[PDB]
Amino acid sequence: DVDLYTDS
Amino acid sequence: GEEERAFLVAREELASALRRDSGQAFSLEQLRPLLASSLPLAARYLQLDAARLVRCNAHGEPRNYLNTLSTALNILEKYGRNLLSPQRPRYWRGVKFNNPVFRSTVDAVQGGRDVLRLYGYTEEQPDGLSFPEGQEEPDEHQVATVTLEVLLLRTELSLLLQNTHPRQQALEQ
Repeated sequence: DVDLYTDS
Repeated sequence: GEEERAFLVAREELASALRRDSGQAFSLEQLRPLLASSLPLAARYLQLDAARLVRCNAHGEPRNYLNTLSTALNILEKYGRNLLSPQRPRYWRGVKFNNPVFRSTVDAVQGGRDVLRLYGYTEEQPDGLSFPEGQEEPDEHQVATVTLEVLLLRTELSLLLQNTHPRQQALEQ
């Protein structure tokens, strides 16, 4: 899945 | 009067379904009652500020900004369905402004971050939005209501991009 949260 | 009643019954019917199965796809038949309602646009969206989201992002050509808006809405819909999924993703409690996808899709539109606050990302920091540490879990009823209107509005913009909206000359306003 695609990361929509972390700043990194 | 009776038009508002038919509208709010279909509204809760899809929102409840989306609360049972967060990954539940909806067809245009199921959504036609909300799209085709005679009610004005301002009255068919109760959480999402649809009037502003459309007008305040009409820059350049429609083929450009209507795709830019549809994309932000598609991602926002995922933000909503994620909070409803039986296994919420890790880090679901906060969204940081420098996240690549959010920056280049959601943050790129005026009102995108306002939709996150509707989901429950109310606490603002200089690096992003996040849920209140006190709140244990999402308000399943509020998330589902917001996701449906995001899903719905994106659908209206899709019909216009296909040029087959029930009242296309209307939203031309």
